[PDB]
Order: sequence, then structure tokens, then C-alpha cells
Amino acid sequence: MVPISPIETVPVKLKPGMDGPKVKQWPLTEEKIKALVEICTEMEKEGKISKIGPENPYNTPVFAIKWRKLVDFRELNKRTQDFWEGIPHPAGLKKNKSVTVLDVGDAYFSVPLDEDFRKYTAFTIPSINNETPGIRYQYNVLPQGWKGSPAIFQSSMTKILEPFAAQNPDIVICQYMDDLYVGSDLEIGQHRTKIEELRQHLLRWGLTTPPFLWMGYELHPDKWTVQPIVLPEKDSWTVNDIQKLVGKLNWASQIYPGIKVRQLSKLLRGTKALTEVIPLTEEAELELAENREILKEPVHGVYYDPSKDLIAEIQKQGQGQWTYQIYQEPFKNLKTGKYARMRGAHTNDVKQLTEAVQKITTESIVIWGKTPKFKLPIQKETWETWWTEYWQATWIPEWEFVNTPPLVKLWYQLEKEPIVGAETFYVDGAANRETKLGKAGYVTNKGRQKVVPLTNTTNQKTELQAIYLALQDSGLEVNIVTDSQYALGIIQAQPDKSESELVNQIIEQLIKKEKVYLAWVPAHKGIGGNEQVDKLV
Amino acid sequence: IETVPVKLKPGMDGPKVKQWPLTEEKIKALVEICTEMEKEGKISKIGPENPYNTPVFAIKKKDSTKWRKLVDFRELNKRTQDFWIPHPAGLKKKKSVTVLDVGDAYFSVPLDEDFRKYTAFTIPSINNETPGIRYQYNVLPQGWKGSPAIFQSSMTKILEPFKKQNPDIVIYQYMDDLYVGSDLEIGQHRTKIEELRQHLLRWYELHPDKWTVQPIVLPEKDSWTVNDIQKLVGKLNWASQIYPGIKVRQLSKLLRGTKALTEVIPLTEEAELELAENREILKEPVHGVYYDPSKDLIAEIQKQGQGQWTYQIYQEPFKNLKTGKYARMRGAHTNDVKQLTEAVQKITTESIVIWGKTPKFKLPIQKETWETWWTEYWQATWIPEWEFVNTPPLVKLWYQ
Ligand SMILES: Cc1cc(/C=C/C#N)cc(C)c1Nc1nc(Nc2ccc(C#N)cc2)nc(OCCCN2CCOCC2)n1
Ligand SMILES: [Mg+2]
Repeated sequence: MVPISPIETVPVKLKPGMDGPKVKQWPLTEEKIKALVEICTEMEKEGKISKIGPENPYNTPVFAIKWRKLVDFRELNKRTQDFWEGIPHPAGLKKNKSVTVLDVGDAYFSVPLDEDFRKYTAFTIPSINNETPGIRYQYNVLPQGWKGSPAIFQSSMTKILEPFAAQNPDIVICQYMDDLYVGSDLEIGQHRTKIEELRQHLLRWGLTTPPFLWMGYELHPDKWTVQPIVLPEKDSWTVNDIQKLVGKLNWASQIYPGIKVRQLSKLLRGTKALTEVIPLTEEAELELAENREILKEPVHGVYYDPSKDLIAEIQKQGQGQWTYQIYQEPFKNLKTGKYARMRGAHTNDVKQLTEAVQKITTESIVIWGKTPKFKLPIQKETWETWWTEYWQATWIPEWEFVNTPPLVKLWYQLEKEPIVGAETFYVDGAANRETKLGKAGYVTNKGRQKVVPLTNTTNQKTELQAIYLALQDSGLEVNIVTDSQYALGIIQAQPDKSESELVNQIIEQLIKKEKVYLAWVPAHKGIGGNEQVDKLV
Repeated sequence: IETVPVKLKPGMDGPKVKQWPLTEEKIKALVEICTEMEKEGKISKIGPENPYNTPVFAIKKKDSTKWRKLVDFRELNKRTQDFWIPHPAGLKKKKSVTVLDVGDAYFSVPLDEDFRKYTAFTIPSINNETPGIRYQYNVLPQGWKGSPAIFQSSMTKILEPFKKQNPDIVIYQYMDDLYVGSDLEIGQHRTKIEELRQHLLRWYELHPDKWTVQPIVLPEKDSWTVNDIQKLVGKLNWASQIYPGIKVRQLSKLLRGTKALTEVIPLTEEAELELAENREILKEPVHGVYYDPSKDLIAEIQKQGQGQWTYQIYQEPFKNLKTGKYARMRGAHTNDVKQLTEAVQKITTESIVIWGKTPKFKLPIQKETWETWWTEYWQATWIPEWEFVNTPPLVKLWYQ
């Protein structure tokens, strides 16, 4: 007998203050019992389990389902300590000339459970007609379904495989789920040779045993893709069905370019239900139709070659949607993706471009461990002006301008100094809260004035209204004095788009303007030109 | 040579904190470092039975191309009991202060056996392929709050000859850092610090005197536009939240009517007197401003453009413990985030020198941007706490 290296057990403890599981053994049919006896018999013959006595107060219920024994550890997992813990992405793997598969189903039960914990795994098989004490049993190995079995199994296996990994950089190895997958670029002879070497290495521990379907992916030696996407086709649409649909679309968006999930996700707002028949806007129908039309033909991503540049390129899809491709060489994509704006009040394209860049950066660090070179639809000058003048710190990693409309631009720029020869509009607004009744307006140095009465409004909305008014009635250059910190706060953030239609109209006005100086003063200080008396009434 | 019993605080478990992604070079460097740390018994590989985790990454300090292992202990630190040196309030008064890294020393002392589980950390793998390399500490870890507190006895025992030799030199210790102040001449000071380095061996320079607290100033102009006066009044109205007797009414009275912003307005006598009295008031210090050690320090930072940054340290609003400004060019000009990060570091260092603890920053930046880039520029062994402000403050233009 060649001596086997023992797999060292991992010490396992129960959560503090907790006692091991005690749960009533379920009554069964004579048939099921007859099956369980044979199963547990051959298992005991294989050393997987062992018969125990009454000295063990702990009991775990056991079922039989059609043959197959099922131990329900549900109450043991709640009383068992936390263990330590994210799948790899195909765009991160490398091309493999040959990939060989080996069965590890023999080695799963070769991982021993910590002895002092074994007593907690106890389960009982009821005898015929309940006329005897049920056969008592405990696990000597990691039980299928237990809390810590996956972590401990993969830990032991990793620990085993590590020495024949590090010594063979020309070999790649992975375990899914019951299998061992090896791969290499070596000539077929050298590959088979190394396979044999590994088989022997595992033999030491006493383990004698394309395209691949792996985690919703299809893996080919030369490339990868997603397993086919089935989008349910029904004239009736449920909420859970919207969730499933959106999920599958997101899943498909990592390789298929141009996928848009917004219109379908807009309908999931503030609703927890598994059943409603929810209509769809023509926008949503066209969206799903376009996704069906994109999915009409298959596409493939390639694997990663460290010897080449890593490039990310981004395009504006419109309506808060952005789409990106990541490739080493033109038209051959490592992978693709999308980015949707956060739920804001007011926002602009430059901030969204920034956010997308950061997202892609982090994703790239996860997958390839490095930051890609960016190709962005924004001119160097625009980014310059923006980041120099922005009140917030901002940064983008190395990048270049790619000219692919629509371009990201700055739609307006406020002046740094008051404008000479330009009319000065002192604006204000006020609203009585209980009646919701208010006034908005302005006075100017030239004597120009307005006050507009407003129903169903507030101080903030009137303060915005006043500014809008001053923008409507002024020439291409204008100075505007406001006392509103709210308004100034909104405009100093530089939105090019807003939820509020008022702010939107303001933006349109700013866009039409050649020069706008926006100045602030404190309210109610009697500062000349600022007239509370007009709007307050 | 013997471990002091250490525990957590009542009703708290060990930290389980997600490890963020690292680049290929940072991972390689951390592997090269932890390998040797493992051969030296400083750390040890652990198993799946350890649920906890603490983040880790790698930095580079000044004048060194060699990487350093940085563990982010903030969570574990706040889960430790502490309460085991009253701050040296003369350290900020010295002509010069030098910062030395004594972290290495901590590895000469063992950590309590039961506590080691809570120092667990993970070298991540690229693309989630292999599980990470997991370690736990054996000796005293750098960045942990318990390390200086526990090693403190040995530190006092080491520095006795130097301290008693010249009792003009102030010595302070914060985390892995040792701050040594002196009033001597910079050459003789540097040679004295060299002497201290050799003295420590057998077992960055500051000038806190070059700083004071910044006053609020008002313009001196020979002619005022309406705009100039509107700004002046805004600023004074802001200052009135700080100082008692500020009065804007004559200055406002200059503006009555509705006028063009660029129009020059001559100051009346009442207005000039009022402005004078306001200057006088702004000269005096702020009233009833005191440091309460039981309260958090708060740092606010504003980007002034063109490489300039203003900041304030306080505890209660409109009571400022310190105010400052930074133009420094370290090669960060094309990068806002590097400037912000250097700024946060500097401000933190000043905060440590003065009050002995770090403040909690409020940064002019988005969470996602900062979080993506700040480790690239970080040269310090400690990590402060920070929030993010997404709505532009008006105080910016009043601190410039
Ligand atoms: C073998 C294997 C099988 C499956 C699923 C099977 C089922 N069911 C899943 C994985 C994840 C792996 N493991 C693997 N596969 C590849 N390539 C590859 C090529 C072709 C085909 C086909 N046909 C399949 C796979 N490359 C690597 O690793 C290289 C990364 C090197 N670096 C190190 C530095 O940081 C960055 C990564 N690992
Ligand atoms: Mg108002």
C-alpha cells in the first residue's frame, strides 16, 4: 500500500451560546426506509458515515426522494459558524489550444469533517412500524447541503492543487462543478503528458479518477459567448416577468452591443407585487423589438492577451444611457457593456461620462487587473474647460478623443465677472404656503419690470420662475441678481437636463444666451434693487 | 516579549470587510512582501474557518521606489477598546518637527492569540479566478490602534537616554509615526534626527511655527462697483454668523434704488466708518472657541481653482479651530484628485500634530471618483474618515 497523504481537517465550531440541532425525525413509508437502509449501508461501507448510539442528543431530519437520500441540515446551518465566502469573467481568461476534463466526483467524499463537529451531523432512520429505536448515524465527511462544505472543499482542493499549479505556469486549472478542467497551449503530446502528471499528483492524495456550458456562458477554445437568451413572449406581462426579462437583457448586454433596459425598468418603480398586467409605452415596445432584433444574430467575445493594449471606447446612447466596448484589437471585443445614470434631479453629460469611465475602470481592474486606454466622444478642450472650472474635483484616466456623434459638450458657461453694458435684472419670488399662492418677477436698472401671479406653487419654484422670466425678457447678455441659495445651488451644479420642466426651460434659455452673469445677495438686508415688497404681496 | 490580553468592545464581532480590487502590480508587490513576512513569522496563512477580513493595498512613499503594505484598519480600530499620553501641546510650537516611520518595531512583539483571528486579510486574485491568499497577523500589525498603545511601554524604555540627555526635544507617537519637534538649527536638527535614527537602530520635515490661524479679510478699493458692494455685504453677513457686532446697514444703504452692477458707487462717511468697525471686529479672535477632546474634528475643503485649496477644521459650526490654504505643486497640476488627496494628507498631519487625532473630512467630490482613485496617490500609514458633499457651498467664495 502506497501511503496516502492525509487531507488535514479544518477545525469547525458552533456559534457561541448555541447548542447543536435537535429536530424531530419525520415518519416515512416502509419503501423509503428500505431504500435509505441500503444507501446508508453502502455509504458506511465507503466510510462516508458511521453508526452511533443514544449518547448523541442531536438529530437531523432525513427524507427520501425519487433512490436518493436527502438529509435536511436546515437547522444545523443556522447553528453553524460563518465561513469565508464572484465567478471569473470569460473576457479575462486566455486562449487554450487544448482543454482536458477529469472527474473529481470521487474526491469530494475524500475530504474529512472535523471530528469534534461530527456529533452535530447526527441523523436517524426510523425502523419498520416505529417498533425499534431508529438506526443512528453521523457524517465522517462533508455533507451535501451543509453550511461549510463548499468553502472547506474548495479550500482543501486549492491547497492540494497549488503545488502543481505554481510549478506549471503553462497549465491552467479550474473546478466546475463535479469536474476538473485543465488547459494549455502545449503540443498535444506535452498536454497529455502533463495531464498524466496531474493524475499522478492527485493519485498521491488517493484520488483515482467543447463548447463547454459554464455559468450561463458558452466557452470555446478560441472564444466565448453567452448561452442563448430566451425572452418570454406573451401579450400579458407580469411584474416578476419584467424582472426576469430585465435580468436576461442585462445578462445579454455584456457581449451583445446596444442593449437598452431603461423603458422596462421604469415600470418597476415603487411596486412590490408578483402579479399585475402592466401596459407598455410605444417606447418600450420599440425597445424590446430592437433588443429582439439585436439578439437576432450571435456574436462572440475573445480572450485576453497580456502582450497587447487594452482599450475601452464609449458612446452616448441618449436618455441617460451609455454603451461601451472593450477590445485589444479593432472589431474584436474582449467584452461589451452599458451604463445608466443614477436617479438624480438634475444632471449633465460630462458627469455621466465621468461616472461611466469610473465604472469601466473598476470593472477592468477586476477582470484584467489594469486600467484601459479610453476612447471618448468628448473634445480635449471641453474636458479642460469643465474640470478646470468645476467646483468639484474630477479626474479621468488616460484617454483620447474619438469623433463619433453625438459628442458630449458644455451647453452654457456662466461669466466669472459682472458684464458691462448688459442690463441688470434683480429677480425674486415669494409664496404663501397655506394658500399655495405666489408671485414671481423682476426689476431692472433700465426700469423694466414684471410681476407674474402664480397658483399652486412654492418659494423655491417661484424663485426659479423669476430667473426664467429674467432670461425670457433679456437680450443675449444679461446680469441677474438673486437672493435664492436654492436656485444658485441648482444652477452652479450645471445641469444640462432636469426632472423639473422649469429648470429645463431655464437651461434652454441659458443655451440661447451669449453671456450670463449670475450674482447672489442675502435676502431681507435692504440691499438696493432686491425687492421683496413686489413679490411678497 | 509577552502578549497582553486584548479583546473587542461589548456587543461587537470581528470586522468582515469587503476587499476592493487591486491592480496587477499592487498584487505582485503584496505577494512578494507577504511571502517574506511569512518566512519571518510575522503573518501566517489561514483557513476558511476565519469569517473575518480587513482591506489591504500597497503604496509608495517619498524618495522610495519600493512598495509598502498598507492595511485599512479603520473598522477593526473602531471595534477595539483603547483607553491604554496626554497630548504634547508644545509640539505645534516647535521650530521644526520630523516624522519617522517606526512601524517596523511593532513586528518585534507578539499579538494575543485569541485576537489574531480579527487581523485576517486577503490578497485578492485578478478576475476572481483562484480564491485569494488569506493571512492573519502573529506579531503586532501596523495601522492597528492597539499597536502603539501596547508597544508604548517599550517605546518609553527605548527613548529614555535621548529624552533625558536633552530635554528640549519633544517626542510624540501616532500609529506607525513618530513626530519629533525641536527648536534647533535645521542642519544640527537633521544631524540630531540622524543621531536619533542610529540610537533607535541599535535597539519628512514640518514647520508648525510657520503657520497661524487665518483671519477674514475685506477688500481695500478706491472705487466700488455695485457688484463689489453686494459681494462685500454678502461676505459680512456671513461673518456675522461668526462675529458679534457686524453691521451691513450703511453699506446696503449705499445700494438703494436699482442699479447696474458695474456702476461705481462712492462710499459715504457712515459707510466707511461702518466698514472700519467691521475690519476692527474681524481683527479680534473668535470668542469662546475651545477644543473638546470628546468630540469629532471636522475638516471641510474647497477647490479654489488653479491649484489652490482652502480648508477649515472645526467642531461646532462657525467656531473654527483652524483655517488654511494650499497652493502646493507636487506634480499634481493635471490631476484634481491627486491634489485633493495630498491636501487631505497634509490637513490630517497638521491635525495629528495639534490635537493628536485625525479629523473627519467633507470632500468636494463624488464618492465614486474618490473611491476609484485615492489609493494611487496615498503616501500615509493612517486613513481618516470622510463624507462627500454634492451641493456646491457658497462659503467657497468667502474663503477666497
Ligand atoms: C479551464 C477552465 C474551465 C472553465 C469551465 C469549464 C466548464 N464547464 C472555467 C474556467 C474559469 C477555466 N479556467 C481558465 N480558463 C482559461 N481559458 C480558457 C480557454 C478556452 C476554453 C474553452 N473551450 C476554456 C478556458 N484561462 C484561465 O486562466 C488564465 C488566467 C491567467 N491570469 C493570471 C493573472 O491574472 C489574470 C488571469 N483559466
Ligand atoms: Mg427670494
